[PDB]
Amino acid sequence: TRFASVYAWNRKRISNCVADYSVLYNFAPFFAFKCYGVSPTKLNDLCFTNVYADSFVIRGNEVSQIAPGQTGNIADYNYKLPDDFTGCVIAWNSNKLDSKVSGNYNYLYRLFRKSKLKPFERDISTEIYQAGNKPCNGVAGFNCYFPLQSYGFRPTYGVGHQPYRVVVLSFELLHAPATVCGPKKSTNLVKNKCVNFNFNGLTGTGVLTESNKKFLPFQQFGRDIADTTDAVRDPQTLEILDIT
Amino acid sequence: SYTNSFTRGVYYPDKVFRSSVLHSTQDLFLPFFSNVTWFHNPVLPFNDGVYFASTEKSNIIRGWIFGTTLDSKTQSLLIVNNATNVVIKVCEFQFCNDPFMESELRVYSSANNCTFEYVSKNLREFVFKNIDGYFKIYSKHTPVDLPQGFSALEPLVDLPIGINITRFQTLLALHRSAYYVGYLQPRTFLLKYNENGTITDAVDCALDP
Ligand SMILES: *[C@@H]1O[C@H](CO)[C@@H](O[C@@H]2O[C@H](CO)[C@@H](O)[C@H](O)[C@H]2NC(C)=O)[C@H](O)[C@H]1NC(C)=O
Ligand SMILES: *[C@@H]1O[C@H](CO)[C@@H](O)[C@H](O)[C@H]1NC(C)=O
Ligand SMILES: *[C@@H]1O[C@H](CO)[C@@H](O)[C@H](O)[C@H]1NC(C)=O
Ligand SMILES: *[C@@H]1O[C@H](CO)[C@@H](O)[C@H](O)[C@H]1NC(C)=O
Ligand SMILES: *[C@@H]1O[C@H](CO)[C@@H](O)[C@H](O)[C@H]1NC(C)=O
Ligand SMILES: *[C@@H]1O[C@H](CO)[C@@H](O)[C@H](O)[C@H]1NC(C)=O
Repeated sequence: TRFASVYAWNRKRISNCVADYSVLYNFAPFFAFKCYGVSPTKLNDLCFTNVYADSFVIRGNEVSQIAPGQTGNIADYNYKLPDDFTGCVIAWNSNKLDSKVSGNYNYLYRLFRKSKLKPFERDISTEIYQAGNKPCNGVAGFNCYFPLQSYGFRPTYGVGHQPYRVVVLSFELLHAPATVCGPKKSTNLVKNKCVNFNFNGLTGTGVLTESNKKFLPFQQFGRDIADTTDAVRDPQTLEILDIT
Repeated sequence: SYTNSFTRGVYYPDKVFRSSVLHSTQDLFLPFFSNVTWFHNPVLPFNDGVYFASTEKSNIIRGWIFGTTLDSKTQSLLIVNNATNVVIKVCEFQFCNDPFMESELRVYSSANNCTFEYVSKNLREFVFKNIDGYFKIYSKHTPVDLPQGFSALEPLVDLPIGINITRFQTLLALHRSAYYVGYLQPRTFLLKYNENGTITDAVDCALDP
């Protein structure tokens, strides 16, 4: 319900799970959607250690600055992307949510800084920027400015001055063997018909029949002498079925 | 001191049911009639899996700690149990070199960069192994120096960590108000399966003629 400001952006780290990108891509609308390292279509066959999700609200005509190798008030002092980026940026409009008549003064951004930010660095300090050669010792005035401005969002703005919600996903492949990856399938189970079946990995053919054997409650399938699969356990209902 | 296992440290090599079938396997086992250390505690090696039994009606054995350096600068596992329940954890730690009202836990002093969390007489055997970034744990609890008998160990856990391991320890509950360590080698065994599918007997195929 509440996003973060640009100068202090959020960063949620996603653990080892199953990653469903078909909830955001199927969402239908969604503004800017540009993938860089991976292709937008096959996020469902590659997978990485951890994915990061950064969230903030910028202006409309500042969305072009969330891209590797760009410069501006946002790509220098607020949020920088490295030129070897391997995630993807997505952004949509939020005028009917983050904008109030009279002004929504709760979204800040920095516009004065000594040096450009480094990729994925965060700076939330509020010390007084000194533009001249004279010290000012912690009070604004001549040649000393408060570094944080603020968007006065109003609904009667033009596209380009209206609030846009940005989410940046970034993928990570350090060294881990098995990590957060994509998902799988389901299908109803039929019986008493020669069928082509695929039990969470077990691929086979045959007639399936209700069993009367009793596995131990950690065993998936049973084998015969001469080593052929002859029973399985249905993952969902957990019942044993013979395979003839 | 040192003691002699007799037929101990047999685990189900995997899922897949099975009945009366003297099935033959090649795997990492604890050889029959082995030389198991005795402890009444220090940093041990790992080098290839571990058998680990214990006994006590109270609960003095309160989990293990694993890893290569048992400190920061590299990652390690930590498996603990207060009087509540098990707490698996994987961070970079700073471990006491001797880590161990009812107030407790002088175990570590650091919990940085955690990459995995989890929270929630007697003879308690465990087999720990670590293959392809998975840390497998088999276990068995049989109630009454070890004794003599056969009891196969059933798989408990599976953790896709990726962690390197070269050393491990133990954790004990002090006094304020006995355990063994075998090692596993690549052997070939012949397991006898019951009609319900449990391993009732075995043969170590590299002992005598
Ligand atoms: C997988 O999910 C299905 C539902 O999506 C679970 O099916 C439920 O099974 C219980 C039996 O204990 C029934 O009481 C429920 O009504 C079932 N739900 C539905 C929607 O049919 C199934 O149990 C799950 N798998 C496991 C292993 O629990
Ligand atoms: C175990 O090995 C040690 C190594 O010196 C030896 O002293 C001891 O006798 C051995 N124990 C048995 C039961 O063989
Ligand atoms: C038991 O230890 C774990 C280790 O972090 C802790 O989270 C838990 O709170 C402890 N139990 C109680 C009752 O505090
Ligand atoms: C691990 O912790 C150290 C010190 O807290 C930190 O410098 C390092 O960045 C952390 N690792 C990662 C991957 O962030
Ligand atoms: C474990 O340590 C060895 C040291 O020989 C190293 O080569 C290996 O990369 C380490 N494991 C992982 C997963 O990095
Ligand atoms: C288990 O095995 C015993 C003996 O082999 C048998 O009598 C029993 O019917 C089997 N099944 C159980 C106990 O459910």
